[PDB]
Amino acid sequence: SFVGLRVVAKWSSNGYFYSGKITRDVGAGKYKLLFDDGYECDVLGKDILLCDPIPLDTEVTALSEDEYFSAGVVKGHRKESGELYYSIEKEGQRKWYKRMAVILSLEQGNRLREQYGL
Repeated sequence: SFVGLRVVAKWSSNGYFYSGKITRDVGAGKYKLLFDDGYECDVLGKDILLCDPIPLDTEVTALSEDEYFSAGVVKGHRKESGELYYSIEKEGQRKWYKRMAVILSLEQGNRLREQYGL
């Protein structure tokens, strides 16, 4: 799990897992991360899901204005000019979300913890 890798990690006790990038190995099982929204801090490795992008059938939380909890299943990955978009399916229908808009609730994150642990 070295430097430069895209990851999804939670930086607050009981916070969601957000899209970020491993910025440096701080040692002691901690890495400094630079989240897509600009925020940066050290995060315990055990709270870092090492996957880019989130796997095809993962259940995730897709953000949209005034929408903080709507879940959906990743059904596609599309790369439009250097940017990753997720095709999220919810209730038989799909919508596009920018990588930064897909998040993982604590429960959703755990389902991936085993495989992409670190």
